[PDB]
Amino acid sequence: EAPHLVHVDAARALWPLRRFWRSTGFCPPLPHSQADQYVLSWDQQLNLAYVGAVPHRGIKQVRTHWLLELVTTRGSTGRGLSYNFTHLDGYLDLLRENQLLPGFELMGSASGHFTDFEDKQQVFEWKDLVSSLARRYIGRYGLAHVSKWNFETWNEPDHHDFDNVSMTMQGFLNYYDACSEGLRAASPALRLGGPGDSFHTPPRSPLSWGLLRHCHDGTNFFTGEAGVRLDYISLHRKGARSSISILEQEKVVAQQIRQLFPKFADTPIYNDEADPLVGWSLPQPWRADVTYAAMVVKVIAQHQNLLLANTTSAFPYALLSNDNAFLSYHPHPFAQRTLTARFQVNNTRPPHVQLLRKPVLTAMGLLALLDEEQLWAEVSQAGTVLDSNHTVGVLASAHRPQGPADAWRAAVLIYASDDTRAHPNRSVAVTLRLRGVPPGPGLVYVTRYLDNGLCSPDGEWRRLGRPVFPTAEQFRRMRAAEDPVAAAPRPLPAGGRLTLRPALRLPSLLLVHVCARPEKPPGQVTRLRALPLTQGQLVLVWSDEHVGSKCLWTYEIQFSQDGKAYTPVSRKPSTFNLFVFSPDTGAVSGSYRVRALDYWARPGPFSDPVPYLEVP
Ligand SMILES: *[C@@H]1O[C@H](CO)[C@@H](O[C@@H]2O[C@H](CO)[C@@H](O[C@@H]3O[C@H](CO[C@H]4O[C@H](CO[C@H]5O[C@H](CO)[C@@H](O)[C@H](O)[C@@H]5O[C@H]5O[C@H](CO)[C@@H](O)[C@H](O)[C@@H]5O)[C@@H](O)[C@H](O[C@H]5O[C@H](CO)[C@@H](O)[C@H](O)[C@@H]5O[C@H]5O[C@H](CO)[C@@H](O)[C@H](O)[C@@H]5O)[C@@H]4O)[C@@H](O)[C@H](O[C@H]4O[C@H](CO)[C@@H](O)[C@H](O)[C@@H]4O[C@H]4O[C@H](CO)[C@@H](O)[C@H](O)[C@@H]4O)[C@@H]3O)[C@H](O)[C@H]2NC(C)=O)[C@H](O)[C@H]1NC(C)=O
Ligand SMILES: *[C@@H]1O[C@H](CO)[C@@H](O[C@@H]2O[C@H](CO)[C@@H](O)[C@H](O)[C@H]2NC(C)=O)[C@H](O)[C@H]1NC(C)=O
Ligand SMILES: *[C@@H]1O[C@H](CO)[C@@H](O)[C@H](O)[C@H]1NC(C)=O
Ligand SMILES: [Cl-]
Repeated sequence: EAPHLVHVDAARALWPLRRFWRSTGFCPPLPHSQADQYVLSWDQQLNLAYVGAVPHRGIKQVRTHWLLELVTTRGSTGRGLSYNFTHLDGYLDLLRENQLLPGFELMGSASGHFTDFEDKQQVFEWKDLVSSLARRYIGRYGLAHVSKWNFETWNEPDHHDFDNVSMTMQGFLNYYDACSEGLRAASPALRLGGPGDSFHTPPRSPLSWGLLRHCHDGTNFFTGEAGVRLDYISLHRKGARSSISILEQEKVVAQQIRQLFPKFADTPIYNDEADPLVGWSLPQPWRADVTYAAMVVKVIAQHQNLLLANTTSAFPYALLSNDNAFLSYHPHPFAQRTLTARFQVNNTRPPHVQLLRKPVLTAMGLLALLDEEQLWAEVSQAGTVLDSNHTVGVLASAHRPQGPADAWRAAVLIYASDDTRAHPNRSVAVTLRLRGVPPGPGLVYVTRYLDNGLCSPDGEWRRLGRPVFPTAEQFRRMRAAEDPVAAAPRPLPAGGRLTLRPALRLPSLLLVHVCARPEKPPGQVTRLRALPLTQGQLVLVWSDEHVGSKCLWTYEIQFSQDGKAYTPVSRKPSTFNLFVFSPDTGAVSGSYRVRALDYWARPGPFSDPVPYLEVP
């Protein structure tokens, strides 16, 4: 078989490249009124630390169901009604602590107070609850912050998961007007969209189409004004194992909306559950490893190249979210649709929890390296040009430099993916010809590579015999496979051109990073935290907000016990903003500090030191 040729032209920055995929989401389990226990548990604290640690704000939003089950009430409609926001504060603070935003679905019953969206008193109360919420979080976080949040309707109104709430077609419309007026009363600057459903062919999905008809033509329950604002339209379409099918289904719904509701011609569209396959909890081997990670990249490449890049349609697609922040269950720690693999290690005194970063999470780190301009690229095989609707594709970006702490970069991400199918004995020959690299000081390139043989913690877990309660040693062995294989910085050839011939597996991901040397070294690591795991172990997590350049080789972690000299912690190169520290001696009490190391072996300054004393 002829090699796949991938040509990238760094002299042709074509149009902006938006990072429209920086979202995840989850649903707490039953009973929903106990969402607080799932959402504020140590598991979730760890889980969100991992979501937030993807570098360069690679994941921004966490679309969370049943947020309003986190609010309780005192009194009643008649004698005076009060809200207790404590558990909601807890969860929202937890997101903020990890630099994440909620996908704020206005979903739940405030501990069973709201039962009927056609009851006029209830609709008026809802409006005030929504204003109270917004005003509260505007005061707690600032208007600039909260006005970044995608407030959204109840999830999947056409799927009837309303617990004991009666939400008719009319009810849903009243509920919507209360949301819209509730938020508007707090501030006209806040964003609301919906309905978050399939938009199946009419007469199906009637609440969804209903909502659009209501906002476009109906009358506001409170003001009586014609038309109600709708800032974005969110749909769900999953691929039933096909990547390109997600896009095909989207184009069909977008077309129907464009024709039926002209006022909505420019209204941004979200697919905020854009998963390969419906049913997060169904174990699938491909969800465990690079198969799913490469498919996630493939789906994003298809959106960028076949939808956003230009088109006849040029339809206003703004967000894609893989709904994958759920926590996994025994006996399927790795094979559920989750960013992390959860191990409830019950045999320690006391029981504890460990998470492993799955390849899909790691791949979000690769997408995070993409910069703000798209470069011209073209994939071909035997002289035939292949668009991203094929097993091999590419996404290539460039960065226009600003300060002395910055310089030109190109990021080239290549995927080899047959959707949900792995091909363990296939090898795909690729010839990458990058040309038109502008001249610049100290031009180097670094490669990062993911496949199932080298970077699958699931694979390592199976090689160890799938231990249900892995040992500390066995966890170390599993984690050694979390990061891509990194190759040390190499100078670019003379002349402006780079050509590589990597052999890709199916699936695999390859990121080729080309950087010119910024004048100044990296910035400081901030917000370092040390969180207990169990006797002998902790997780370090930090922020890269002030680090500056994306041309990072690793973070150097240093440890000092007894005021004694700081000593580097030996480990794989990694740009992930979190590390599980589990030394063989078990010695973890002391101080820690972390700094960025760039592609030219320059350090940024150390974080403030962080004391840690193990409670015995
Ligand atoms: C170390 O210690 C750990 C504790 O610290 C131990 O941890 C425990 O491990 C167990 C695994 O061994 C876990 O048990 C398993 O739990 C899961 C999840 O349970 C929860 O979620 C369920 C699903 O909720 C979704 O769906 C509903 C709608 O149906 C929604 O309302 C939810 O919002 C949610 O929706 C999202 O997700 C779905 C996908 O599921 C999406 O489709 C949606 O769109 C959303 O995104 C939920 O149903 C469960 O609710 C039950 O339990 C509640 C109390 O916890 C209770 O209040 C509820 O009424 C309900 O109770 C009934 O059922 C349970 C049994 O589940 C009974 O005990 C109880 O008496 C009631 O009858 C819950 O909220 C769960 O799915 C698993 O169940 C499957 O497998 C077992 C067999 O193992 C069967 O019992 C089940 O019927 C079910 O069947 C599977 O297989 C069937 C055929 O085989 C087939 O029908 C399916 O294929 C199906 O998969 C397990 O029960 C336990 O959760 C976990 N504990 C904790 C705290 O984490 C750990 O085990 C230990 N380690 C070791 C090694 O010992
Ligand atoms: C992506 O490629 C697939 C695979 O070739 C295309 O699927 C075919 O589309 C044609 C219409 O031009 C149908 O006649 C075939 O039935 C489809 N494939 C089957 C059955 O495997 C698909 O059209 C392409 N999609 C996009 C958006 O380019
Ligand atoms: C709000 O609820 C929490 C959690 O149950 C509780 O600890 C707190 O005291 C409550 N506040 C009031 C005023 O009741
Ligand atoms: Cl999936």
